[PDB]
Amino acid sequence: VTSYIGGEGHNLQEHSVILIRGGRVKDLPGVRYHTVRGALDCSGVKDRKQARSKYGVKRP
Amino acid sequence: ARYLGPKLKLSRREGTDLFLKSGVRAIDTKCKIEQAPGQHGARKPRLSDYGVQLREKQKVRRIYGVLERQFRNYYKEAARLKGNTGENLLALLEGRLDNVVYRMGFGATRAEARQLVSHKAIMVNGRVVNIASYQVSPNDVVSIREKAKKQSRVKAALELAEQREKPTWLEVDAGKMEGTFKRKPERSDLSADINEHLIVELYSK
Amino acid sequence: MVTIRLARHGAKKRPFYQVVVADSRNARNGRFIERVGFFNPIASEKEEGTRLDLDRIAHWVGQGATISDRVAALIKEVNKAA
Amino acid sequence: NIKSAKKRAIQSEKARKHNASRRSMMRTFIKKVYAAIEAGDKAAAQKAFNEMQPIVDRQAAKGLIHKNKAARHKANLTAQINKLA
Amino acid sequence: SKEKFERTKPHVNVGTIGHVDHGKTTLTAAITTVLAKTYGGAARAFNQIDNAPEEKARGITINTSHVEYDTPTRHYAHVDCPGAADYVKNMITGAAQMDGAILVVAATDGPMPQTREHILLGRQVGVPYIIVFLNKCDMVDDEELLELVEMEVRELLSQYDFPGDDTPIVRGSALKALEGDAEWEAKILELAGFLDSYIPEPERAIDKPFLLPIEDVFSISGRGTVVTGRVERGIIKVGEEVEIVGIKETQKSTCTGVEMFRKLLDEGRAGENVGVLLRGIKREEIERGQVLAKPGTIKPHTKFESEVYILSKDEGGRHTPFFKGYRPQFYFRTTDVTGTIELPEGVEMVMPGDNIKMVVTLIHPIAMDDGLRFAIREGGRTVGAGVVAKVLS
RNA sequence: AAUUGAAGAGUUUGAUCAUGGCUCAGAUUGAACGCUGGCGGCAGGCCUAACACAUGCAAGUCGAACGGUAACAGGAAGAAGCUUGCUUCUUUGCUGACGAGUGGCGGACGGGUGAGUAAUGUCUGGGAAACUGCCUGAUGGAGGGGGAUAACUACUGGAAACGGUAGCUAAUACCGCAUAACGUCGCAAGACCAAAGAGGGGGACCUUCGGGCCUCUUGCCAUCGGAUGUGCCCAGAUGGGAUUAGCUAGUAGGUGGGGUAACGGCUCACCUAGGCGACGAUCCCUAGCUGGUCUGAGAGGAUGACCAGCCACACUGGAACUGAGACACGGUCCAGACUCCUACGGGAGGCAGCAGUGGGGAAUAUUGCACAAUGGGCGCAAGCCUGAUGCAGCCAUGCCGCGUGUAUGAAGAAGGCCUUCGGGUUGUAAAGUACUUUCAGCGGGGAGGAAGGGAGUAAAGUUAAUACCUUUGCUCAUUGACGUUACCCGCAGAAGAAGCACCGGCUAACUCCGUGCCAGCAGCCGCGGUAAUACGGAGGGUGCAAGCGUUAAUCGGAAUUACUGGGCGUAAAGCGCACGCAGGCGGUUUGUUAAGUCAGAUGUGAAAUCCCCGGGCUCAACCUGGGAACUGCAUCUGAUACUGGCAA
RNA sequence: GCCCGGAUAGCUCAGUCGGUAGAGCAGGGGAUUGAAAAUCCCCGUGUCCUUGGUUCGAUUCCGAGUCCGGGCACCA
Ligand SMILES: Nc1nc2c(ncn2[C@@H]2O[C@H](COP(=O)(O)OP(=O)(O)OP(=O)(O)O)[C@@H](O)[C@H]2O)c(=O)[nH]1
Ligand SMILES: [Mg+2]
Ligand SMILES: [Mg+2]
Ligand SMILES: [Mg+2]
Ligand SMILES: [Mg+2]
Ligand SMILES: [Mg+2]
Ligand SMILES: [Mg+2]
Ligand SMILES: [Mg+2]
Ligand SMILES: [Mg+2]
Ligand SMILES: [Mg+2]
Ligand SMILES: [Mg+2]
Ligand SMILES: [Mg+2]
Ligand SMILES: [Mg+2]
Ligand SMILES: [Mg+2]
Ligand SMILES: [Mg+2]
Ligand SMILES: [Mg+2]
Ligand SMILES: [Mg+2]
Ligand SMILES: [Mg+2]
Ligand SMILES: [Mg+2]
Ligand SMILES: [Mg+2]
Ligand SMILES: [Mg+2]
Ligand SMILES: [Mg+2]
Ligand SMILES: [Mg+2]
Ligand SMILES: [Mg+2]
Ligand SMILES: [Mg+2]
Ligand SMILES: [Mg+2]
Ligand SMILES: [Mg+2]
Ligand SMILES: [Mg+2]
Ligand SMILES: [Mg+2]
Ligand SMILES: [Mg+2]
Ligand SMILES: [Mg+2]
Ligand SMILES: [Mg+2]
Ligand SMILES: [Mg+2]
Ligand SMILES: [Mg+2]
Ligand SMILES: [Mg+2]
Ligand SMILES: [Mg+2]
Ligand SMILES: [Mg+2]
Ligand SMILES: [Mg+2]
Ligand SMILES: [Mg+2]
Ligand SMILES: [Mg+2]
Ligand SMILES: [Mg+2]
Ligand SMILES: [Mg+2]
Ligand SMILES: [Mg+2]
Ligand SMILES: [Mg+2]
Ligand SMILES: [Mg+2]
Ligand SMILES: [Mg+2]
Ligand SMILES: [Mg+2]
Ligand SMILES: [Mg+2]
Ligand SMILES: [Mg+2]
Ligand SMILES: [Mg+2]
Ligand SMILES: [Mg+2]
Ligand SMILES: [Mg+2]
Ligand SMILES: [Mg+2]
Ligand SMILES: [Mg+2]
Ligand SMILES: [Mg+2]
Ligand SMILES: [Mg+2]
Ligand SMILES: [Mg+2]
Ligand SMILES: [Mg+2]
Ligand SMILES: [Mg+2]
Ligand SMILES: [Mg+2]
Ligand SMILES: [Mg+2]
Ligand SMILES: [Mg+2]
Ligand SMILES: [Mg+2]
Ligand SMILES: [Mg+2]
Ligand SMILES: [Mg+2]
Ligand SMILES: [Mg+2]
Ligand SMILES: [Mg+2]
Ligand SMILES: [Mg+2]
Ligand SMILES: [Mg+2]
Ligand SMILES: [Mg+2]
Ligand SMILES: [Mg+2]
Ligand SMILES: [Mg+2]
Ligand SMILES: [Mg+2]
Ligand SMILES: [Mg+2]
Ligand SMILES: [Mg+2]
Ligand SMILES: [Mg+2]
Ligand SMILES: [Mg+2]
Ligand SMILES: [Mg+2]
Ligand SMILES: [Mg+2]
Ligand SMILES: [Mg+2]
Ligand SMILES: [Mg+2]
Ligand SMILES: [Mg+2]
Ligand SMILES: [Mg+2]
Ligand SMILES: [Mg+2]
Ligand SMILES: [Mg+2]
Ligand SMILES: [Mg+2]
Ligand SMILES: [Mg+2]
Ligand SMILES: [Mg+2]
Ligand SMILES: [Mg+2]
Ligand SMILES: [Mg+2]
Ligand SMILES: [Mg+2]
Ligand SMILES: [Mg+2]
Ligand SMILES: [Mg+2]
Repeated sequence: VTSYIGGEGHNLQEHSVILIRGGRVKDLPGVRYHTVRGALDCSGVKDRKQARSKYGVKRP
Repeated sequence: ARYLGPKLKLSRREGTDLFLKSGVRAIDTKCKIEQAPGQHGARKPRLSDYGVQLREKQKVRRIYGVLERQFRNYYKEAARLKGNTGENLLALLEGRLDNVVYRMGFGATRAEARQLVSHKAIMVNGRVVNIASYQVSPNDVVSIREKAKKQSRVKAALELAEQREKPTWLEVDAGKMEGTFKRKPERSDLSADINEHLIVELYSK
Repeated sequence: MVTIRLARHGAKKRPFYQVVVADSRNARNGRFIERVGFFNPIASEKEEGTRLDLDRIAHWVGQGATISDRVAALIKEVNKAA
Repeated sequence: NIKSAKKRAIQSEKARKHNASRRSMMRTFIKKVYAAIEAGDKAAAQKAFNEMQPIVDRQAAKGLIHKNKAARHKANLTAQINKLA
Repeated sequence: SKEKFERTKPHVNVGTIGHVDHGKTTLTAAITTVLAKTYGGAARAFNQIDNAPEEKARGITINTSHVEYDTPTRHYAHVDCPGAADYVKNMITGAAQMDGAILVVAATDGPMPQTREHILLGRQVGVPYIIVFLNKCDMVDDEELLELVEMEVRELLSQYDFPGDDTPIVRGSALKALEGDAEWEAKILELAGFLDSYIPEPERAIDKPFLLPIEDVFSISGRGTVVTGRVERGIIKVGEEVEIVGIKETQKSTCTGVEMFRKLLDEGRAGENVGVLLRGIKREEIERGQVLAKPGTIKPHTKFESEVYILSKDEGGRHTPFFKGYRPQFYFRTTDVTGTIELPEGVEMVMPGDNIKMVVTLIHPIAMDDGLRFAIREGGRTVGAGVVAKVLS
């Protein structure tokens, strides 16, 4: 499958083990899944204060 | 469990007096009431059909100090029971212990009456009770134990009950701080302002 | 072997024994032919506490069925004329 | 096995030697009647029948043979004798 | 796992030290057989120490293989480090636990390059005492030539900060004492006397809170994941909560069982080498390098000030300066980790053989306190030791 | 005292009304994930590999089955040392007890899991040809001998598991003999069929002093019983596919022999060439079924984790044996695969019992304590056994309760944010003065779950008997895993105790900076091209709050499979047109008719779950009493308009 | 625990056996446009995976790491 990687900036490169959730993008033709951030090897996006359950970031 | 925040802000959002920050002082007039919910208080709401229903539910919640998970279970009980669903909701809200203790006068505010119930001060039919949501059936005798009786957060608050409307359905001795819950609360006695019709709509869908 | 015995229903730390006529091989809360009242050891001096239908015991014991250690005490408790 | 109730294995083996000896004994005395049947009088068959009649009931009462089986074995075999001979 | 290990006699963590193909596995194997027969310990053999396809096709020690033998006075727990150039990291984990060492020199060859590097590594980590054992002897039947090697070993120790002449240099073969020769059996029983006499009873920490650095992880088929290591301080009890802290993140757990060389323990105290079993943790997530602390005490950090003492050519280190951006290996308790150096204000360069403070930013988080020490290494050679000044994180 | 129930919105267009998909609001889950976490109460907690297993642990039990005092601990006739009762010690069922092993009865239940199975199964309702251990009603008997045969020696085989030979010995194990009948067979006359004693106490008589004899208790075999079981049979109901149309040879039926507890192609022997199939056989895929659960106004739709009934399976394939009952989870015998052991000859074992492991995985727990209660196994009882159970731990995984202060408090302080720089706003928020002490922390009082069992004592039964035995009062000494229990009292003191989504519309809630079709958002429409309410941050707000969102899953809204409840001129949709077999439907009058139909009656519709009213945990989840409900189903008796038959 | 392999500008790749890094595509700036494309005029836009050593000088010579790739084992 193809999975859309959300947020600004990511850790993925070639391999890396990643958790995948459901959710189409409605933009790229065919990409029908979302790569979950925080889970396993895809770490959280740097400096996201608002909305951090999505994007897997902790408190300051 | 509770709000535990700016109380008098919640009165400005709805507009009407919710009896939150009442206390020993009679009237507030010390908050710019009505026309300042938040920062953008000069704005005026258009307010849709969902709005008017939601604001009515949100008002009746914050007056009695109940959260939506607990409130939704109060609605389901009213749907089961016979008669008018609207009048049953307010009957169940009035039947709480923290609300009955507030109407007696043993507690200047409702948050005071809630904490006074919680701290093993309130007794009822000889049994000590710590739950605000204790469903008070008719023909009861709520009272304060001799430890908490005649302390300096009750006698001052009981003088406010002279100024208050004083409901018909209950009686107070005001000698040995003793109470007597006589019968159930009727619709026509209390309220005479807050709407029951709009809240029954919201949950039916 | 058909036996009149307690089934043990109810919550944790607050038991409620359904006295019941069932086969011995069958489980504690397994099958039964029919119940015959109940027992509760946490009633106190109040309205209700224990029940036992004396007519149904005369049917099963008269035919052939054992009475367990606790149910033997409940037939003594209700009495004949005391 | 990992149990001291294996006594039943060596008890059942000691049983089935005893059981199958009397089991086979029974069904030869029955076959001895079937030898007389085909070509024989009510005499060769009857003498053979009167030998197996006591033994089959003693087996039936023991519990090896179930008395209904014995009730067939007399009845269904007497029907051979009485009809033909 | 059956017999309960009764706490009789003081525990002493011992290990051998030496050059490659120079006597070590044979020395330990001789100590195992000799002490079994006379004093009445457990038997064992040379085959059980070093094993697997990798340590036979070549015939060398790669992993740290341990032994447990007993004497009348004390109880010992031996460690055989690999002794070779490529496997110096897992050597340090065995050497870190060691209190009293058994250095091995050979009367044929004498001192070798790695015999110097081993002793240079030991002092910076933590090896107070040391004993020499000349492990060949019989290969040269001559009184004059053998005693010339004894003189050379005193020079190695005395040069690199030790007693030197006071250290007991015992002599004798391992192979002859292994099979059973009356004259050579008794000469290794003399080495057992020097282990008791020279090395004192080590002072343990049975007061300050519980800690346990992991030297190597195991996976027992039945019970779960087990972690071996010396209890550096405090005490463990079967049932207590144990917060795992170190590389990756920070996990909660409970001590299922403590053991000492396949024997049960209730109170595994400080000093002794024990294998702790964990509650519901896998072999993958727990890594070699992490620590088992008591909940709330220690906290993981990846940034710290430390008064590092860099060495020059005289002691054994670098011979050139270096600007910020330099990334050597830091050996804290057991395992290595890389970290960039950030120098203070008004310090342009760091010359060799100087005392300075520096902020070091590690790539992984490792647990640390004010008072801990380490030994820096880079390019197959040492750099310099230090001590932690302040926590930053 | 038992039903008071049905909402819409966005989205094709320049706009409109249709048609029609798509999306959203609500419920729910065995859920996971991300961000966060204080407690208590009751529930739950491998959905994937029925993939593989180390370790411990899940079924034993009686001396009331009889020798044996084989071991062990006491006593007693007697002995030897010497501190002549202090110690050595041989005999003794007279007690306590208790064997590698022979018997009796249990292991087939209780637990676990859904691999198979689309009908052999399951559900509902009937049925004739059956057996049913212990429990238990009744009527009689309960005669007398035999051989062995394990223990136990001996001599021996072996590493072990585990034998072998030759002797001795008991019985409720085993076998004949008399003795039998409403038991069995035959048309009848007849023939035939069974057993076991143990256990406590004792007056007379009788003692070869073995005891006979009485007596109670239990215990024993024959039969008609009872109940609970279990076996079988038929009817309907019980998924999807016709891009699966013909299948079937013991196949379908007979007569005869055998076999089964019992009927039957269950099985041989002829005889006969039928039986199933468009009201779906065969074949293929998928699947444990049901009570129920979720959802729905209901009809339905989905589903069958947990609690409970039935079936099926127990490393894979197969078979029988022992038993009343198994073709047997922790039995036997074979083969296979796969791990262990070995002295290389040969032998072990089965976690889809409880814990735990690795592995698979998005993902699910302690290698705990207890028999104190509740049944379960054997027991006269005393007890003993139990990962059935009852607790405890772990896990916000659910459902629910209480927390996280409470009044007063204007200088409308300070700091942040906006600005028309006048001020507004964050905000009675905060700081102070008056006052509590739920729950956490500490120390004391302290129930209720425990009913009984043990000894002794008087009476009533029982007997020759004030003795034992059976029953009933009645005194004493006690029996608790949970347990620092539930609960109560005091102690100190604001003390320990709040997040995380969203803020263009649907949908409650606004500005300012940063970025400039870039970076990014999103459930739909869509936002971003230098003044962004949609992106990122900031302050403010909204809704939820110890939970909140995201993901997946089912119904709902969807009258978007429409029976209730849609359509088919042009939007998707009338075969190109006839003839016509099965199939559906049928003008009209008078009969009868009891199939539809309706009406009543009876039993059944397991219990829980649901709904109504009560009772109990301080309240609620939770538990629980009663009733209705279980919309049905089968038969029985009617009504006879309408439907159908045969009629005129 | 150890054996090996892999990494060159925003992406896809030449380069070397010591002389100070290229190719194509992309992207940025200016004129046009509300903003782009094309059209016209100018720009490598590089920690040679990171970091030390042998050298006057290293992507290219030699160590030590990083994460990832695949291989082999130990079993308190
Ligand atoms: N003749 C003799 N040979 C010896 C002696 N000690 C050791 N050896 C030899 O050295 C070999 C053992 O080498 P080890 O020292 O065990 O090798 P290693 O384990 O790589 O050594 P480390 O690197 O120190 O771990 C044996 O094969 C012996 O033949 C001795 O005393 N006499
Ligand atoms: Mg709540
Ligand atoms: Mg149960
Ligand atoms: Mg019983
Ligand atoms: Mg046995
Ligand atoms: Mg046989
Ligand atoms: Mg024969
Ligand atoms: Mg034969
Ligand atoms: Mg024969
Ligand atoms: Mg028998
Ligand atoms: Mg070695
Ligand atoms: Mg070599
Ligand atoms: Mg439209
Ligand atoms: Mg448009
Ligand atoms: Mg096993
Ligand atoms: Mg056990
Ligand atoms: Mg046991
Ligand atoms: Mg036993
Ligand atoms: Mg026993
Ligand atoms: Mg018998
Ligand atoms: Mg079963
Ligand atoms: Mg279970
Ligand atoms: Mg399970
Ligand atoms: Mg289960
Ligand atoms: Mg019958
Ligand atoms: Mg029997
Ligand atoms: Mg006899
Ligand atoms: Mg006899
Ligand atoms: Mg004879
Ligand atoms: Mg003889
Ligand atoms: Mg004889
Ligand atoms: Mg002979
Ligand atoms: Mg004899
Ligand atoms: Mg017998
Ligand atoms: Mg008859
Ligand atoms: Mg007859
Ligand atoms: Mg007659
Ligand atoms: Mg007759
Ligand atoms: Mg007899
Ligand atoms: Mg008995
Ligand atoms: Mg009896
Ligand atoms: Mg009997
Ligand atoms: Mg035909
Ligand atoms: Mg509907
Ligand atoms: Mg399950
Ligand atoms: Mg059946
Ligand atoms: Mg089998
Ligand atoms: Mg049989
Ligand atoms: Mg079976
Ligand atoms: Mg098993
Ligand atoms: Mg079994
Ligand atoms: Mg067999
Ligand atoms: Mg298990
Ligand atoms: Mg596991
Ligand atoms: Mg016990
Ligand atoms: Mg019994
Ligand atoms: Mg009994
Ligand atoms: Mg006794
Ligand atoms: Mg057991
Ligand atoms: Mg146990
Ligand atoms: Mg009891
Ligand atoms: Mg957003
Ligand atoms: Mg802007
Ligand atoms: Mg936003
Ligand atoms: Mg529908
Ligand atoms: Mg339509
Ligand atoms: Mg239409
Ligand atoms: Mg058209
Ligand atoms: Mg058309
Ligand atoms: Mg046409
Ligand atoms: Mg057609
Ligand atoms: Mg036509
Ligand atoms: Mg036509
Ligand atoms: Mg037709
Ligand atoms: Mg017709
Ligand atoms: Mg008609
Ligand atoms: Mg009629
Ligand atoms: Mg009817
Ligand atoms: Mg039934
Ligand atoms: Mg029911
Ligand atoms: Mg209910
Ligand atoms: Mg009920
Ligand atoms: Mg009921
Ligand atoms: Mg009833
Ligand atoms: Mg019907
Ligand atoms: Mg019917
Ligand atoms: Mg009539
Ligand atoms: Mg008529
Ligand atoms: Mg008609
Ligand atoms: Mg322009
Ligand atoms: Mg512009
Ligand atoms: Mg372009
Ligand atoms: Mg361009």
